[PDB]
Amino acid sequence: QDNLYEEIQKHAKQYEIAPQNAMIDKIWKATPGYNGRQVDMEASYNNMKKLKKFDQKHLEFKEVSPSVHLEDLSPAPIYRGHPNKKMVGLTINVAWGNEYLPRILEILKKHDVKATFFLEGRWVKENLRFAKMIVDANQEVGNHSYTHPNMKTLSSDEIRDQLQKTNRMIEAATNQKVRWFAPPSGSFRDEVVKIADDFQMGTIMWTVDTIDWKRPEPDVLLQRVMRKIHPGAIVLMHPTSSTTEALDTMITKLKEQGYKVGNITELLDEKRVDLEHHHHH
Repeated sequence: QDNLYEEIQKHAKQYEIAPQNAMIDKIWKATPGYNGRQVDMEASYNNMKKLKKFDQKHLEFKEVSPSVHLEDLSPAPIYRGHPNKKMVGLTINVAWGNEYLPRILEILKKHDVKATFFLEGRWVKENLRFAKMIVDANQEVGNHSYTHPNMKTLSSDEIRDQLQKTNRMIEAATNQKVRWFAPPSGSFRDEVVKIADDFQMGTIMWTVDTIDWKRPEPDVLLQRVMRKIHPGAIVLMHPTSSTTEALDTMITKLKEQGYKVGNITELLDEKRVDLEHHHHH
């Protein structure tokens, strides 16, 4: 019948995925785009030719960019990654819990997984070595306001002062550009999002709250996450005993379900996840 090259061609459409555009969902608000894919004929053929057999697991792909991107959207909060992207983002809000940071960092290293550490500005000032420890562990940091106020009720001047003082503290302590801002208690209004945007920060919310600050049993926390997780989920945690005791198993179970796990920058990237197959742009 058909040679191997023709067999790959005949399966190409089956594995094609169109790119998906960024948009502001009526419920979920600002959602990134996500790359599509098409079969890379050369790499796929090279992967199969010595085996002389078509095997979909050996397909490789070229990626296709969407036309509308996250940065094209009007300012709006981000609750989630793209709902077709088989990845979960981890976020850790830091205004206390120093004693749990080293173990959390070790667990993340063990899994080669990143999390976005949203740092309160006053905490950074008072704990410069722990802020450095996070970035020294190759993790990214974000802005968590200066004093943990309810930002929805603050004046525009106070919002700006909270965000700017925190960025100046984080940038001096870590030498990292701040891309992301997490509102204290998830409390915000449009003006908060707009001022954060004026400082070139996206406003990050979540889709899965561990409620770890109530000190739940680790298995209760784990089951809560697994009941609620979905492609593109953003998980909210803090440096607590509950999170520290559950995180290793949590990441293992997320990977066993087929998810990649990473930080906000990685989650919101348009690049496709490499799970059963390898994609390249």
